[PDB]
Amino acid sequence: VCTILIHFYPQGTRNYQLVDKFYKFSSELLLRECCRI
Amino acid sequence: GDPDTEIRISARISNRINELERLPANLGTYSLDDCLEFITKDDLSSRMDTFKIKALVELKSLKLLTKQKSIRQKLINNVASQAHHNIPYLRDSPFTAAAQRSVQIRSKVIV
Repeated sequence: VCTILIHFYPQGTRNYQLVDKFYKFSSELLLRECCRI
Repeated sequence: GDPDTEIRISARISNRINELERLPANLGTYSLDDCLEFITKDDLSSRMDTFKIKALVELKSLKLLTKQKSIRQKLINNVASQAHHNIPYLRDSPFTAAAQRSVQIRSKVIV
């Protein structure tokens, strides 16, 4: 879904950077706590 | 007064100054309320400096002490220096009114 929303918008819109930040936050959230588990 | 127990106060303030001046400058908080902001890899949370401001208000308030002393002297030595024109129950007494009246007596003209 993040690659789809990156390719959908141009590189300068705010919904490009929000999807980038959301990917960073959620990938960080899912890399940890499966290391604990 | 009593400059025995004046130095024992002015040696506790140098303690606090030379204890606050050994904190690291890269001091920062982490409150329990940053979880509601979803800080990314580089996002710059807005409650990072709630201890370093507080650790400078003390360190600069304990160096501006002999400035507020010099402002309090100029306040008290110009409020208490009148003391008989602003306070109502002092400028209505017999003796104060008689003294202020008697200082204004113009000298007698001989002939």
